[PDB]
Amino acid sequence: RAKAKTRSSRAGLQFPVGRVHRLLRKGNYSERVGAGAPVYLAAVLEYLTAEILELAGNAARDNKKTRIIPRHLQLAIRNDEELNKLLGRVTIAQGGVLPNIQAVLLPK
Amino acid sequence: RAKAKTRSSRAGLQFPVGRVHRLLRKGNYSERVGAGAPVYLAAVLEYLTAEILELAGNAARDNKKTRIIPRHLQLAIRNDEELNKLLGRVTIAQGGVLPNIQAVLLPK
Amino acid sequence: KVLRDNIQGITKPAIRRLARRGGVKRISGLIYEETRGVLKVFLENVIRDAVTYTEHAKRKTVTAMDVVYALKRQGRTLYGFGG
Amino acid sequence: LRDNIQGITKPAIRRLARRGGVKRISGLIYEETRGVLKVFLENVIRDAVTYTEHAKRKTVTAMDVVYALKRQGRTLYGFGG
Amino acid sequence: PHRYRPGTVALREIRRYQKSTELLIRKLPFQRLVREIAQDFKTDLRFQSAAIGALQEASEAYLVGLFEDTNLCAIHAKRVTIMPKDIQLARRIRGERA
Amino acid sequence: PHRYRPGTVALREIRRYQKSTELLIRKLPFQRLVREIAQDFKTDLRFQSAAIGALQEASEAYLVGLFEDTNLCAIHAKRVTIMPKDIQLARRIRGERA
Amino acid sequence: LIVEGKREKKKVERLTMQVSSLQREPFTIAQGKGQKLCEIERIHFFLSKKKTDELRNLHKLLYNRPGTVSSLKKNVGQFSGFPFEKGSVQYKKKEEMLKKFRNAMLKSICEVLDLERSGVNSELVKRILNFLMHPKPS
Amino acid sequence: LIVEGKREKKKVERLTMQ
Amino acid sequence: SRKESYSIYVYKVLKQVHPDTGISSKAMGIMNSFVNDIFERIAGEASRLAHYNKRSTITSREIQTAVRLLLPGELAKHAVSEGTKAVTKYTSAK
Amino acid sequence: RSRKESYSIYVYKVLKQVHPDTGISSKAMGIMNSFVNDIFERIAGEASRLAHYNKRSTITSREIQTAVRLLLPGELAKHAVSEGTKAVTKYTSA
DNA sequence: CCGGCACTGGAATCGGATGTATATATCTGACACGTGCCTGGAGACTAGGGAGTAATCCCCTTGGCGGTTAAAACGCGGGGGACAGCGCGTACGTGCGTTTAAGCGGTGCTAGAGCTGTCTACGACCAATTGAGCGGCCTCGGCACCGGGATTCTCGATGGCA
DNA sequence: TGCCATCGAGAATCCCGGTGCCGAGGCCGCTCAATTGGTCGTAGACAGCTCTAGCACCGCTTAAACGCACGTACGCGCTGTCCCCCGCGTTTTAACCGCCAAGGGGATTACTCCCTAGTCTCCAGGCACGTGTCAGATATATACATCCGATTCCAGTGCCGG
Repeated sequence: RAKAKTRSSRAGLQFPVGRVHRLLRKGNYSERVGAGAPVYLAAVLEYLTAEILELAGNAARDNKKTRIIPRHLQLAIRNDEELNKLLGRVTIAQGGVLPNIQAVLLPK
Repeated sequence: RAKAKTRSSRAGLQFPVGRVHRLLRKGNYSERVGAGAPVYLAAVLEYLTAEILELAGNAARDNKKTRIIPRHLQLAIRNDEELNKLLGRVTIAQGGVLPNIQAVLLPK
Repeated sequence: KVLRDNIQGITKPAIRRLARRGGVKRISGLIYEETRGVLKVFLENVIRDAVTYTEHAKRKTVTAMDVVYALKRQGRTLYGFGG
Repeated sequence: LRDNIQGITKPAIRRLARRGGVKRISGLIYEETRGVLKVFLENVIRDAVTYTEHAKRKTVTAMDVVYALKRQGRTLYGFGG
Repeated sequence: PHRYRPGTVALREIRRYQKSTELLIRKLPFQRLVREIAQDFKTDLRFQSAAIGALQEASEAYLVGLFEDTNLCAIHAKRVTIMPKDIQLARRIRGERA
Repeated sequence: PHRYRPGTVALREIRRYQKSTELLIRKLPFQRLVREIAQDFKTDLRFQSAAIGALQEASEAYLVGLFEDTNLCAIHAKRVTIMPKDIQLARRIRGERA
Repeated sequence: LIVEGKREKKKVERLTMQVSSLQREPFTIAQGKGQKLCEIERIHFFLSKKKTDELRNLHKLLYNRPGTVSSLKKNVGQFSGFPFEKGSVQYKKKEEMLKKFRNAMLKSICEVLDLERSGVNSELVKRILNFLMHPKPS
Repeated sequence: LIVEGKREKKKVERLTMQ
Repeated sequence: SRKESYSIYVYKVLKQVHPDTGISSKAMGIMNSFVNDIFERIAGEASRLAHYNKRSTITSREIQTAVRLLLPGELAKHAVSEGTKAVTKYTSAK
Repeated sequence: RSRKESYSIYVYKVLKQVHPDTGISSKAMGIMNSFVNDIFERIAGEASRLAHYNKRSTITSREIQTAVRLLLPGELAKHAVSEGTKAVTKYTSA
């Protein structure tokens, strides 16, 4: 037998192709699942995760911090237009709100 | 071989139990379907249909007509609280709106 | 053949009739342009989704089921066109 | 347990309004806020108890709350699932 | 030398159009608008008649609902005339705009 | 005796509470309220601590969003004070009330 | 189907309501072709001795605005006549406002302006209106 | 789980602005 | 080339509630849309319920719980009554 | 006493790729796990509906691509489609 | 200091114009029924595993108890904002005459949707390995306090100059 | 007579050095889930045909859209008043925290046996086609219900004399 090589390394990915395949096969989505559907899905999920993590890390750096906390994720999501569209009806625990005071309320 | 009788007649129903069972088995909802699930579902569907039809027939009679049109269904649904909640995000084609004018706009 | 400037085909009397069905008595003169913009955005969203549905099926014709699926996907269920 | 809606005090509602950006508050706002919160909690707790009863359990878990909120279009992150 | 005062014909029009169910937009202009919007996503597209009918029905329902919300926002501010700011407020609270 | 004008401290609190992330309602009264509401649906119920934590986070998020909408409705009517009418209008347009 | 480069990052636009606007001074000049009622010593003396209600009625006649009690004496003293001529739409609109005043109030306005308190309503109107075009030291 | 008679139909209340 | 719908059953129900009343074709199309919509709602809720509890079968218990989750109060009570009565009759006089 | 599965190690690998000197706490990791599960369910459900509409038994990468185009906003959808296409091409060539 | 006596303004009382509901007469096309047939549901079996039930164990939820201590409740001034009234000016509503294109009936022409048949590559399934990820444990540094200055920021009290 | 810029007082809000701890980040062993290799049957891709329906052009009538004018009522600004909400100091009140204890119930195996999937017949419920007649749409003729301008008509001012 030749030595194993996971499908993730074959596709050049970090997310697991085999686990995504198993979830698709046991999720009651269809009768059959093609070979390339898990690869596509894993690549898309990895891309979205990297997009959020970049902004969250920048937000943490702006506050002179080393580790990301839920507040940094909330700031990153709510300051980005498309991420705000995708996660419009989502609540993040311990995230807080964006600072915003209406102009009519500030002292004259 | 004895003479066939539909499951609907056994359940005392008008809606088709066999067709509901077939739709349940081919919709990718679960792996197996129990014997009493289609009977229960057909009974619920029949009850809801009868409720709406009973209201719409009263609306049609109040408009002095012997046939039901989409306007009668819209009036029945929008004048009933439970139905209005159930079908809150639904549009009925050629149904119109409920007559309602605010009091401030009316003449003194 | 290319189409252009059809948004003006939604005339001011039509917008007035639509506002009358909504119970409005007085309308300022700047409403018609704003209404035209709102309608254009709504139609762009729905038509984009419906054409995606049409292209997946490998068809050249948009059907009523495509529009029904697009509207249901956007949270606006319509009864009376086959779904 | 009786009359526990008064435990939501006026200073707590004022803090919640300040996080929302409100500068001035009328005196009749606190009873209205209490009623709104009561209705919201009744809906969510009813759905969560239905989920608990289907599983033949006697304890409400955080997963039941998450499922109820997702049912009401109020998805919440950071509590499992 | 016979004239109605402002608001009388408007109230008549409200009662007339809150009782009927027909479409209030001309079909040919709406079809032209739909085809022009669609020609950006894909070229040489055909449409069924029922597809344009469904689009028009949905569009009219959407606009009528928005106008009712706009009227509520205008009456809240002690007016009887609707303005673009009322539309923007209604669309922001509905969640269709940040 | 030093004193601040009405509005200075309110703006200070807005800035202070729009920067933190902690919960603003006390835990014990909220827990008692949750158990009291649940008593109607079923008797002798038990709760995990994480379930009450999830309920509290959801409740505070919901109320803060509603207060934001209410403040918009109040400013639309040329006021700075929020009233129950603003809450009613916001809930009506959101769709939580016919 | 493969894009190049990063992704364009747009910013969220939040709805804000108009804060509206305020101006410190309502009128830039409002100065007429005559002497100020404060420089005419005798009118300044009568203006110093008259009640707040005569001054309210005179400020309503001059500036069409209710005057604040402190400003009221300053605002009437700084009046230098009207900038419009006999027969203007403004002249007719002041003449009607004078015809609509009670005879006792016209007699009080004549006494503020050193005008004679004698004669018919229409003459008190004419004498005040000529004086409010060209306030002359008597 | 079985019950008697018809259901209690209710009226929808609409927000009105003073 | 044969297309199925719910028209005949809706007509039977109408003839039961209103013996001397008819219906138009457009109203019947709206009724078919309503029936399909409610069917998908209940079936999807029951499918998620079965998945949450690690079950392979959808039974009448799942249907009852989904009906209680989706319908408003009195509607849900009377629907539960009708479904229970139908199942009892079916299992009763087999 | 039975093993639980999550995405923590893969999320940590992606973070080490984008920010080599940044860490993450447990609460933020739980939020990221919830996000991954949410997006997976959304895309899988849309692909299931797409296959049902066109009367097909299998879900392929065409269904995943169409679902991604239907769910994501514009630039995100374009770059996700590019990423998926690149991954599938690399997998097939190898 | 009258005082009639014209004058005027309002109020309530018509009364024409117009819009709209109501009472018959036709008329047509859509609905409700009847018929044939075909395929999808019923009936009768068999086989295998999904779930119900019975124990069993240990975590975790519910009470109970003191002790600080910060948050909450309660008066108390006082100032700023909500609300009502008034005036002006312009921008929408109503109505009329002139333009325009929507809707309708008709006729072709062809693109493509839908169906049928034919293969074949691809996904399900099974069996034997093996290393990737998970649970458990240890360790040290990022972050939370804690304090000492330090730099701005309201608010009113004052001084100097004209 | 003020005014104004005066502050500077005092309060809040950063900025930086020092200490401690518990939570995140590496190791380690194991087992189970993913990987490899090989069959097999069917789902889907491709290649024709058949018509249906979607597009395109053409007159024609007529209702709707479009400018245009005028006047009224509504939006918006300004002023004044008062009462309600904010800021602050003092006294209660109970939330929070750190322990201790006991039992309920959730969470995991083991057995078994009903309950559902999978095959063949087979026959009758439901769908497609075809037709007649009656419910509703249309057309007039007529009476009733509002709208709004007008006229009349109670009492209370300006003219002019007195």
